[PDB]
Amino acid sequence: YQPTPEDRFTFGLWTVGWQGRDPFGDATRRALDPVESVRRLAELGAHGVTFHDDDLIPFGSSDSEREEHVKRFRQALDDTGMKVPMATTNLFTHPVFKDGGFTANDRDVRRYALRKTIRNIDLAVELGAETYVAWGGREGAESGGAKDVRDALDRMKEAFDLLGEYVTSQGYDIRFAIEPKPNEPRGDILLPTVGHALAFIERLERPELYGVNPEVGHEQMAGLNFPHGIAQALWAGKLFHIDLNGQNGIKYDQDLRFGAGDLRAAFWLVDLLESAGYSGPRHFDFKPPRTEDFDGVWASAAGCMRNYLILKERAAAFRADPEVQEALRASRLDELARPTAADGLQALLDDRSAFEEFDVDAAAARGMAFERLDQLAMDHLLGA
Amino acid sequence: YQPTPEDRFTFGLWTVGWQGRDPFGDATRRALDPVESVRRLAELGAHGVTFHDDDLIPFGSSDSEREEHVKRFRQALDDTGMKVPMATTNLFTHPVFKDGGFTANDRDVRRYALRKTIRNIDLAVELGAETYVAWGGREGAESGGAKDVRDALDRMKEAFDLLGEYVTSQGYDIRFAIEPKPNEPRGDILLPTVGHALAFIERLERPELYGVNPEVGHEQMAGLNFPHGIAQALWAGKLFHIDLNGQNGIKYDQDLRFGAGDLRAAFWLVDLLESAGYSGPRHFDFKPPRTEDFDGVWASAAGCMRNYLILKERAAAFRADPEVQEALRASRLDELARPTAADGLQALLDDRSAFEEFDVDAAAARGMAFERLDQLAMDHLLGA
Amino acid sequence: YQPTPEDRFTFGLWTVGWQGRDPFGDATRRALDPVESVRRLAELGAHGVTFHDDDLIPFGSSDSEREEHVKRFRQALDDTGMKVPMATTNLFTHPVFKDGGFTANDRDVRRYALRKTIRNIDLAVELGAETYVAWGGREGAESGGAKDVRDALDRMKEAFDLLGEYVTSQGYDIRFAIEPKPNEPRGDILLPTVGHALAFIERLERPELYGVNPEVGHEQMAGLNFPHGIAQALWAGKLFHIDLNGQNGIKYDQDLRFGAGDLRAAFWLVDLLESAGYSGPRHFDFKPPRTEDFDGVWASAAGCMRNYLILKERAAAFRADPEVQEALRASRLDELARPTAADGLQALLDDRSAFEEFDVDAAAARGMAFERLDQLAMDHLLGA
Amino acid sequence: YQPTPEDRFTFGLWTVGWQGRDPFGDATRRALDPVESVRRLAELGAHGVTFHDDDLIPFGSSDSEREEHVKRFRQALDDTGMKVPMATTNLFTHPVFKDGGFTANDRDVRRYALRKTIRNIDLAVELGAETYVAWGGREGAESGGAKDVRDALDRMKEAFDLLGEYVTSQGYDIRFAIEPKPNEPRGDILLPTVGHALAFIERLERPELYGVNPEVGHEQMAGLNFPHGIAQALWAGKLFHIDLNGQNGIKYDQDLRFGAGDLRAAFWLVDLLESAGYSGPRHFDFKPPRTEDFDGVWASAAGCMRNYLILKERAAAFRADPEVQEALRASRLDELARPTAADGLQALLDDRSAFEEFDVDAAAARGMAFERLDQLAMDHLLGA
Ligand SMILES: [Mg+2]
Ligand SMILES: [Mg+2]
Ligand SMILES: [Mg+2]
Ligand SMILES: [Mg+2]
Ligand SMILES: [Mg+2]
Ligand SMILES: [Mg+2]
Ligand SMILES: [Mg+2]
Ligand SMILES: [Mg+2]
Repeated sequence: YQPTPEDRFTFGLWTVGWQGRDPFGDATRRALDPVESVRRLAELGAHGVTFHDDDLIPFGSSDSEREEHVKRFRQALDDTGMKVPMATTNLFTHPVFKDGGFTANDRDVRRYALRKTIRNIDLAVELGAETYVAWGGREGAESGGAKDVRDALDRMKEAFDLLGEYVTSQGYDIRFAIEPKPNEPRGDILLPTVGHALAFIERLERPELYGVNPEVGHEQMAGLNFPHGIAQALWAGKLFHIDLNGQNGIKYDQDLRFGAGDLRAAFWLVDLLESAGYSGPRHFDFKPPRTEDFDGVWASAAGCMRNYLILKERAAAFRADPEVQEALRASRLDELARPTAADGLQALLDDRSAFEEFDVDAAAARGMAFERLDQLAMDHLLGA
Repeated sequence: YQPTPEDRFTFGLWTVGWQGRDPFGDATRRALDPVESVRRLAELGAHGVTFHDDDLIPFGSSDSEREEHVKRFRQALDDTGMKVPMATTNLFTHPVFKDGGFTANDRDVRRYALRKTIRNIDLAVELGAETYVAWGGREGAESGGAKDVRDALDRMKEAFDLLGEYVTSQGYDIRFAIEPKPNEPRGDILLPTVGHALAFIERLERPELYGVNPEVGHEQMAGLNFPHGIAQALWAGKLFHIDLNGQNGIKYDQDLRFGAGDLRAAFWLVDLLESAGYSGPRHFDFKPPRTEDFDGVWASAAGCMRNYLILKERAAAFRADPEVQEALRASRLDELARPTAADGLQALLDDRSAFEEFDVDAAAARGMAFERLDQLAMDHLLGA
Repeated sequence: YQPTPEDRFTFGLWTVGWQGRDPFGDATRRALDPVESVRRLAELGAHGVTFHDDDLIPFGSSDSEREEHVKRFRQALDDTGMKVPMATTNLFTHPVFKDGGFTANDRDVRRYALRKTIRNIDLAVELGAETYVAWGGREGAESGGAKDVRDALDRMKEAFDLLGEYVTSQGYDIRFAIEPKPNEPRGDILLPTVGHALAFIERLERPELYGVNPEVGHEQMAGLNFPHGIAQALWAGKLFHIDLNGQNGIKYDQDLRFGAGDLRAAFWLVDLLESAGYSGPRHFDFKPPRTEDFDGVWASAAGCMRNYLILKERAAAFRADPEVQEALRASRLDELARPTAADGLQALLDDRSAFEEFDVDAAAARGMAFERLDQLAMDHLLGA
Repeated sequence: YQPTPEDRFTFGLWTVGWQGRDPFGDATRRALDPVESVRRLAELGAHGVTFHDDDLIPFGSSDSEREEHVKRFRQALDDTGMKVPMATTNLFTHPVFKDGGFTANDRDVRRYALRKTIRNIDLAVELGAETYVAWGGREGAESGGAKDVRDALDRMKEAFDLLGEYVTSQGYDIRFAIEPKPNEPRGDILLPTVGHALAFIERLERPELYGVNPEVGHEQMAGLNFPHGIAQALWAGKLFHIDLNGQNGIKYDQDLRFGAGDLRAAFWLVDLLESAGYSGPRHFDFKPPRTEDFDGVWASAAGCMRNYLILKERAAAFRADPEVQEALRASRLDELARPTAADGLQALLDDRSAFEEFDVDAAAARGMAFERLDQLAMDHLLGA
């Protein structure tokens, strides 16, 4: 189960680089030099890395220091063959963003947030990134009167529209992906789920430039079915990028390694991505637990990729099995794929087999055979 | 705090009529005659009633029996002055719908589901309803392989598109509202939140005909902020109808009377509906607990309206208070309403006050004053 | 992976017999004759069956009808070799129990609840049951003023104390197990978790007669770690019985087949039960989904046992693996088993290696190696 | 609604002193000198302060520095009249505690954890504290194999037993209170709820020395009813201390000011504490949101006390109202307080009115009148 760069596994600098500071504890690990992270991830079989601006260039750095940091980074990429498919902006760590970036109540903060983003879009394009992610982690509220959400949505739309105008005017080939999260660090975060983000995109001036970057653990923080949500994003043509990790239910954002947390959900996610032919990066946004030393960090990162690859093999075996194909027909998955009324409205209304002469009791008595199908799925997942 | 029909409070027949059967217990109350419910609700100050087809006309009724039931209903409406602003279809109780109506795997069930709906749209228009609600309570799955969600979304779109074609072809003045719910009675339900429903509407052929009918308790079953979600629906121009009730957190759908459950959320909801000038019905989808006799049913229904009216008075007092208006300015709610960059992109990029000379430490040191504002809100809610 | 009666798998009559009525839908399956259920479960490899009084003897049955029903049941047990290890009382379905049985506000209902229980304890002993379960599903409240919980706990204690006096006075060899649940069908249920039930037992007059009967899905309805809770019950010597099923997170009680829901939790549960040598029944309290016909019911029941047996094999392989044993030592599980201060308090206080000369930075730098251990656990679960 | 020191409101140094570092952001406020916090809280009407060792004496401080810090603290207490009713140990911030203190897998860490605690018990007694709190925030796991929970419970018991031996041997008048939390910062924390902590205490060698210190938001992080849990702790005689704050549902630990979050739960909590005559401190463990400057910190702290006092007045008015007293009788709260069978077991068995001649249908038809009672409670809460 060995990864190759052709599997398109990517990692954020801030994942393996997380020093282990949590709300109640100090860091347990020294900081990693981004150049060291690039080399070590390349040795494990990764395809590329991602970054927030502030991960790569320390906040407040001089232009000269900024040049030096980018140059050393670019050399490690050249030395390893690693790519940078995605970048993003840190609009959440600095105290100035304590009430948000794009939807801060203070107008001068919103303007600064936009300028900070634009500078990193330029860098992202220079380094080859094809997706620019936005996680509005500070966009929200702890109390009801602090944020008029209609006004905040106007400001969020205004910011994204200005970014679309900028990339169009520069001629950049880059698309945006909004990353939803329901809460943490704000009591409630705006655009809390994949559905809310998808809905918001349709009100932007250039909707074609915007998709979603869903994260396993975030949708599970609302108790939602992550494969279902990904299916709706694919149906809408908006799955531009994805963040893979694990989460044990409705609690703080754990960012466990992929495969941890809800294992069956991970199986059904991989089944869907592979069946739909998703071609983008398989990005891991995870934190190696602070219990670990650096050997544990790399073991956790390796496990992310390993578990994707085991699940890929088991999902493929499931769909290839003639006994499963026959169970899918027994459960009428084939009929769900057929139109309800390709004959048209008037035909349906005149069809007495659809109402006047329909035997509801005979249809009702038919079992769906779903438990047999699901146990075949379980057997395949477990290799039994 | 006495309701009048001008407050536009409405109730479903199935609310005060709930007999108290739950997953673990038999009914505790006899069935109510819909004509009795109309008379009693009119005496309490309600404006109108809503219904599922099967609430009004028993399933399997003959055409003649159907005529008789509608006539007796219409007479109670004439006798009381009660209106019927909304109607809906029962696509969840009968065993035939056990895998869904619009997205059942069996094609003949989907066709029957559509014909059953169309028949009740005709009745709805005859009785004056201006909104037709769809709650796809059986649309979903307990297991991953049972439902290909992309195919199910194609079938859901196909059904709603056919309904839009029908109402257009008949010339009816009626709009559709989708009611989201995350789970129960299915393990996961399709279009689980307001955001997912809003996103789905934008892919229909005639999006103008479709909005949402959110329910307090349903969004709270995903741990989401209901006023925030309603703000996004209003921003999108899609809040066609609303279902008011109470819910204590993430658990089974309790359908408590409005004001019960999360009281502060109820305050912020009423503040928003009144400030935005929402003009539709204030519909209660609640269940009087099965501990109650019929006196308790009417006391619970009365409490729904009473609590809306107390919260309305307190929210109005909050917004009218000069001390609150001054706190809103101190927290820069006025600046959140102003454009970030009405001067345009090029101006922003050339503005050195927005980045090069912005003092982040001075902006960061400014308190938001949100706790003082929220305690003023609390004081107003509690009458202190 | 074929079950034998020596695996001690048991099923409640009400599980495979569930007709599929849920809050929003009618039954989808005909009722099963308990004699048919006993025969079919015996053919699948089950060891025994359990029952509520009202599952076996219809409520209101005459004494003569009661005799006939017990006789036919006993004959199926004799014909199949099936045992009845556990029984329980239905104190939740009938409307009289709408505010509880043992803690109903009405004193005459509490007295009836006790008499109904006592009658079935006699029957339970006659049929050989060694554990009597109590699930107080109606003991609780939807509102704060309806139930003084201190008074309700006095009444709960009074009821259980009287039952202990009864079984002692009759000389019966039977022990009680309390089954906790946090909510549903009441808004909040008394003794909501394993911890609360354990705490309550220590205040009874004869604590030795009482243990717990935890259920996978119930503890997961509070977001709690079920293996952890079972570990505390075993530590207390109180795990008298267990209910196995599956649950997808914090929502209504799904009662999925065992292995469904949180698969990793199921693995860690089986690892614990087998390592601790739990010797009681492996009882499944599950509902075959209402989508299923009777073939699906038996397929779901079979899957319960199958999944226990696959997980048993994988957990045994995990603990037998020398590479895992070495990882357990690397993570110092061996040191967690050793006393902290068997040398005593005075020794510890005089030990300068424990404080004055302890190198906190050297201890802090040691990795715990937990991610490597967990990936070995994952590899074993998946057969990789 | 002005607080006095006789209302026994207390605050932890770490509450108003929280600098605003969260998982995703830097501090927004400078550190507060504990002497300044004591003076400012005394001016607001507080009765006292609490502390972790590391809040008062910086970790690694020399003995001489330790003396100086305690002396300056003691002078502010003398100058203000503030008391120190409770103290606790920080066994969670330093990296050495990354796998726990009392239940760390490393034996030398467990020994250090005990020595660190003992040193602060001595200081606590010197400063007058009557309760010593333990929050085992690092006691737990992110993965199943990392912690054998039976062994960890043996180590937890061993630690608490040694602390009881120490305080007995020194002759100290101090009692212990365990503070439960279900998760955060560990994926699952041992003794996750009030019930689990109560159960664990009964296995200690000197149970009389140990109670609980429940926290509003922690029990609500498991979706549990906090007043119910407090009622069970009072019933057990174990409510030694309480932590008051607010929490919006099942998510990260928000530590909002008291009254925020679930307002009705706060009303029912205050009703219970006052009715039961709880005489200990009303301690606030809350965090002023990081959006706030120092004026906002003190406004948030003031709001904690204000909201307790408003709720106290409304709960007293509720219980004093003759119309409520009559509703309580109508709902048979008086009968819930009466014994079920003070006549004894034999009497109950011979009483044909309890079973043979009991009219279940007549009892079942009686309404409980709970909705009328609850609306009277709502009316009183809102001042209507
Ligand atoms: Mg995350
Ligand atoms: Mg992410
Ligand atoms: Mg509902
Ligand atoms: Mg509704
Ligand atoms: Mg259950
Ligand atoms: Mg059970
Ligand atoms: Mg807390
Ligand atoms: Mg606390």
